[PDB]
Amino acid sequence: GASKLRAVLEKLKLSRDDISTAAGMVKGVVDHLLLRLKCDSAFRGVGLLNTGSYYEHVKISAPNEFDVMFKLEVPRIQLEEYSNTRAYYFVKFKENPLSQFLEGEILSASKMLSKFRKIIKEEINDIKDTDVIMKRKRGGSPAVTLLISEKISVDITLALESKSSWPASTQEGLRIQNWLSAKVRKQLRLKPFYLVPKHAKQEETWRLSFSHIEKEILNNHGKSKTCCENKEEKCCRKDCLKLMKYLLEQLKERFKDKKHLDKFSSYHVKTAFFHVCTQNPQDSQWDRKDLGLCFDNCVTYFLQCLRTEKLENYFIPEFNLFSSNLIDKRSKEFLTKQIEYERNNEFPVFDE
Ligand SMILES: [Zn+2]
Repeated sequence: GASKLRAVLEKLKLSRDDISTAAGMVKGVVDHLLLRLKCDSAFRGVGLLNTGSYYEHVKISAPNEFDVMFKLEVPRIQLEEYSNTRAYYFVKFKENPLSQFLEGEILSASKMLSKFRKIIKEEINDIKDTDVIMKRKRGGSPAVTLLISEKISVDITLALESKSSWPASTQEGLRIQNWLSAKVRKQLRLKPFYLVPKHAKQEETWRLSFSHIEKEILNNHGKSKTCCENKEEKCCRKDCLKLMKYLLEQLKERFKDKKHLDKFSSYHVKTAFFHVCTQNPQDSQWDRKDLGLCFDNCVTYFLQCLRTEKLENYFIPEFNLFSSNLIDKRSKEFLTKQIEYERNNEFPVFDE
């Protein structure tokens, strides 16, 4: 019930101070690293892009794991879609500071990746108890991992910043008109977009990223401009997204040996949550006193995506995150059985 869920949220608060304290450490090493690249290197126009769970105020676990994005302003970019993927692109340019990594017209992800990796190893040795370590490449993003005081892992993604208007594959995405309004949609789509190096599954492809927009929505999320700015307009949208993330995290924990749920990530949960916000656009559909109902809305929609094997990227609707090419049918059916069981029994995974 809604009291069991409120107890989970209270338990998650006990971890607030360790996450924020660790975020202070990350920021200290990141600003130091950033000012070496910024001063003099092949990545001079670099800048910090403050995105990810922590900056969205929905990081509720893993105080030793942070994702950080560096952005790189580039001269005007021309894109070329990789086959019919809708999310993966080759980068071209319409005498620029990236000429080093070009191969003909195409900007080489793996070459730029490789210099970035080396340039940071070189500047890291000069930084107090911080090292570079290699996790699974995952297509090139995260591009490099830092280990701060040999305790905190910081995954750092290099992202190109394009101030051009969004690619065609986003035209029907970001369907926030009935929720956040058409005015907000136009305003958000005048913002830049980002490209992160990412194998599409041998190629030099990049994938669109809209983390800065996901942060904007999450921190300005009501139909009312004053949603969550006073006690009469405290909604439970964020509490539901935190509970969805914690649900998945706790389920993955119960399979740490075989790791059957390894392919599922909080990005999947976050994408499904944005679709529910679109489907339930009124702030009264997220009254704090209806927490148990809104959480059920989030869980059944997430079950529906697993059963239909369809979870469309919130910005690129033809990019299906749950297609069998990415997540096999068997993993989705296994996660469906667990979540179904938990939903029908008032979430015994949350019992103390
Ligand atoms: Zn709110």
